[PDB]
Amino acid sequence: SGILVFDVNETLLDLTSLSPLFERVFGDAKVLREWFPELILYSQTLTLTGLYRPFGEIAAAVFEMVAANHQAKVTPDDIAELKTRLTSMPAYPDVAPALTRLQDAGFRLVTLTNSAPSPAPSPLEKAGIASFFEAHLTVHSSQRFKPHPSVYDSTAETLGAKPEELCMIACHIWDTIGAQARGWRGGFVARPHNTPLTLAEVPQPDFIGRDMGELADQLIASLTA
Amino acid sequence: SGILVFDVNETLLDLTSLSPLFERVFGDAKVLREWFPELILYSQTLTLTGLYRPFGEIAAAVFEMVAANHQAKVTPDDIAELKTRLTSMPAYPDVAPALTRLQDAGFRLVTLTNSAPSPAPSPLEKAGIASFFEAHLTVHSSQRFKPHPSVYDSTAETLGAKPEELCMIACHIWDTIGAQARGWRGGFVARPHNTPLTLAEVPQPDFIGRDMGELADQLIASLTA
Repeated sequence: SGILVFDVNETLLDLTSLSPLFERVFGDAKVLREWFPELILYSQTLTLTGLYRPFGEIAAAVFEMVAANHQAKVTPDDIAELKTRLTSMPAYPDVAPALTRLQDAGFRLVTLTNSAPSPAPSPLEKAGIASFFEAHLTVHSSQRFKPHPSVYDSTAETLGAKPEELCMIACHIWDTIGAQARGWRGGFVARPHNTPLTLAEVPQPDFIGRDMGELADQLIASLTA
Repeated sequence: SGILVFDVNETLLDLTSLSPLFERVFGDAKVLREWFPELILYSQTLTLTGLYRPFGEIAAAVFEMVAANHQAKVTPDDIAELKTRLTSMPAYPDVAPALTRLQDAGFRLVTLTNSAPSPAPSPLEKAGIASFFEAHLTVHSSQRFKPHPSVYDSTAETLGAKPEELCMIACHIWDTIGAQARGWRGGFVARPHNTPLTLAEVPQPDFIGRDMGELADQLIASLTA
């Protein structure tokens, strides 16, 4: 039926689980929505400039920076808590039912994440959904972050798959744009506070769902339309 | 003395001048600090993926996306207002005096911006500081955004300058990283809500100042050291 390659953070696992840490350190949980794009921005800046550090290290550095920008104190305990929380986000309730449907419809399922590999158990193992997936890939061997073409190309290579056989699924349009630029299909799943960017001359996702159930409806529909 | 290449948006011209638009549309001026890194993020994503649209088009698209993410109503008049404010940010009052002293000290002054070439009057002309600079350069000729190496290399080639003759000045460490990766020097100017990122093997700025006056002093003093 094709191979569905899922983004992990925010797409499958719930980033708002970090909210309490932002509430405590900044007095405002909404600082999550400043820190996260800053983290992605710097991941892309390192990639454009030929530099690489593991995603969690960038996450901690950007947390310190945003703290400094707010004049908020950060302790080693805070940084350790950021690491623990970022590697233990729970799956959204809609994920396991959608993956069950997609597997039963014949799709092969893979993950692809900016996060560096961890010892077992991985965040997806902890969250109880790792067993849906036949492969768990990361940007770490590429030493480049999404949406660099190397990330998607090395993924297709590892899977022995052609771009026509692949669909990138994410709640970040920058990740779907990344994969579609390499000839893959793209599927966008809305998560709270994640809606698609629309811009002229930038390809739209092939599939768009307001949640994972709705995205799976569209994917399954496309098998026989 | 060397050639000082200035970032325009936020570095020379005051981004907080947009806060009232964010206050009105979102009920919270702090959404500026969500929207701005998302704008930079997406500029880098288009660059990584081989796509180019003018920076202002991305600004409007990201504004509409952030609005959708907050479930906030946005009208064509709001988008018009964004254009008005973004293209007319006033110069910080420390700017003209600092540029004056750098000129006195024999530095050549240039601007380099992600913003597309503007019809007259430009943001710098409106702000009354355009005439300090011998050249006003943009990412147009590179069709790629900062910190892509082509932007700096095309700028050096345009100026007939060697990397060792150039210093990129910005309040965004992503811009100084970009330039230093191409062998330029970097000078960081603190602006409210901007502090350097400290990350292993990421180059730190050669010069730092808490405002443009103090940075100018550092640059000027380095000629006698």
